Amino acid sequence: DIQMTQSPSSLSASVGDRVTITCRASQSVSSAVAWYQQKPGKAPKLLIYSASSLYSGVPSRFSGSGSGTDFTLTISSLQPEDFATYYCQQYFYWPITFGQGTKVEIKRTVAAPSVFIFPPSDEQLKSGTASVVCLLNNFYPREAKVQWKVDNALQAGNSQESVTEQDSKDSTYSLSSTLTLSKADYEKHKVYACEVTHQGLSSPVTKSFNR
Amino acid sequence: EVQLVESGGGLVQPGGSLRLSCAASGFNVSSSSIHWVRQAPGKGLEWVASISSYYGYTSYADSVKGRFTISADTSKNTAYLQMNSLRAEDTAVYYCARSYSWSYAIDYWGQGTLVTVSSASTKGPSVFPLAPGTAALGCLVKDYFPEPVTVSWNSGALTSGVHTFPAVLQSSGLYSLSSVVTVPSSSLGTQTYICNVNHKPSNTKVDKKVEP
Amino acid sequence: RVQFRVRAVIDHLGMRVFGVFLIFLDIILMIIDLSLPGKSESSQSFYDGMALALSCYFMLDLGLRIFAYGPKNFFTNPWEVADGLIIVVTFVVTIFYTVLDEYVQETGADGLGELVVLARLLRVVRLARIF
Ligand SMILES: CCCCCCCCCCCC[N+](C)(C)[O-]
Ligand SMILES: [Cl-]
Ligand SMILES: [Mg+2]
Repeated sequence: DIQMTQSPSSLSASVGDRVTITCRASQSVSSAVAWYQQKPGKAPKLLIYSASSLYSGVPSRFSGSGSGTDFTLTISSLQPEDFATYYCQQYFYWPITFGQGTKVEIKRTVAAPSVFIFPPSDEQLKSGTASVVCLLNNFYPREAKVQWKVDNALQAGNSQESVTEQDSKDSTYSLSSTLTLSKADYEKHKVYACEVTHQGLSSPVTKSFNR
Repeated sequence: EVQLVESGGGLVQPGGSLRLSCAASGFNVSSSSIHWVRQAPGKGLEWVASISSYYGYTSYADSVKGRFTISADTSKNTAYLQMNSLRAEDTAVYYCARSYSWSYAIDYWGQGTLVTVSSASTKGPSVFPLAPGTAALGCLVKDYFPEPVTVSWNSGALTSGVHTFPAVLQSSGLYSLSSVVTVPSSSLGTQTYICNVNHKPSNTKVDKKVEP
Repeated sequence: RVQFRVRAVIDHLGMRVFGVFLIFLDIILMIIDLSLPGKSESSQSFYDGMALALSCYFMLDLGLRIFAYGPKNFFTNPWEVADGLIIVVTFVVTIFYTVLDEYVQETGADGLGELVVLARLLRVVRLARIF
């Protein structure tokens, strides 16, 4: 069957930049290629069909080209709302195939997180387990290190992170880290701290509490 | 106007069956092509099946040949996908989509429907407060299956500053996630903040007043 | 009318049927084309070639049934303008399938697969047109 080999699998460019995304078809599919954009947890929308026809209502910054079996989506003045994943498809032969996707991230200016920490509620502790949550709010770039410290003891293996998808207006990320303990262990100790490392902080920040 | 409304999704045991449904408005199934395309959580788009009633023409992906059947009731302007012998690899958001006919680009997709294939069983979630210039507060939504939950704040009245996080699969086998919002510090004590968790797979609706 | 003489008499004996047998040929060549699995680029070119040629022919035959009869008298009978329009559509599809690709993005047309099937059907309707 037909493969659509698409690259890069992800890229990061600034507002105003011209990005190029490529899709090679394993054999001629003529001009039956289409490009779709999909924002996170949404249905794809169509941008281009027949390789290079702009679909009605789509901003003309988006264009398509054919060269033999090489297809190119060009976004020629990247806007911050263009954060999405872009999929090429061929629909000439069957089955219909898609490329693995390009995940476009918008490069913006450095911004340090704001850091919050939250102790476990009474509610939860009255059930045998204690979750402590460290929040990093609205920052860029996405690289960030969170370490948990219990009474200066560096905590490994017992926390989990989740990052939001990149904002579509101001291009930032938020992140949570959850330390999870048994009521028993949470009672054994006093000082609960998360240290956050990031490029917009000139040295790591700690938020802590006691109890 | 063109709309495609999928329903029929949800949780189902391996070996089991489901029947997705797609309701069309703004064009006619009977002369158009309807497709079902799916997306395994975290992955790409896999085409699954198509029908162009006008030609008595349907078609299937190999991963699905034999187990799934696509069809249209041209008088309800609706399409269906019958899914039998579900396996775990079939877990996905299943999108209904249309094109003018079978050799024309797909030009519109529904928001899709979540099919989860698993032996494991619906558990609704526990909900805890993350109690608190600018101040941060939130809800920890914890120990639930399957995805997904639906947090809003003050019955969706509050949206600005709100971040709900991707659920995280705990090693237990259940999900938890948090939802946080940032608000002015002056408003704690005067303004009331509630988070409306909602887990349709369990008919669970929980509301936590969070406060200092 | 100065040339309409020598042409309109050349379009008989034996172009009457050769042209028709050439239509049968065309459909046959297509059925073989569609029946042979997995033919190479080179075999494909070869069969695409024969399809185009046979189409170029039908195209000339029609810049003669117009040069020879004259724009207005052929064109009066719109019945023949169907069979003429038909020729032209298929020639356009074939020229693109066999040679002018991969310039077709430039046409901005979509529905390429059904265009093709159409033009294949049209070749048959050509005999159907013939009483
Ligand atoms: C309006 C002009 C468009 C007519 C084009 C007809 C479709 C051309 C199909 C080309 C298929 C070529 N190939 C090598 C993939 O088989
Ligand atoms: Cl634009
Ligand atoms: Mg956001």
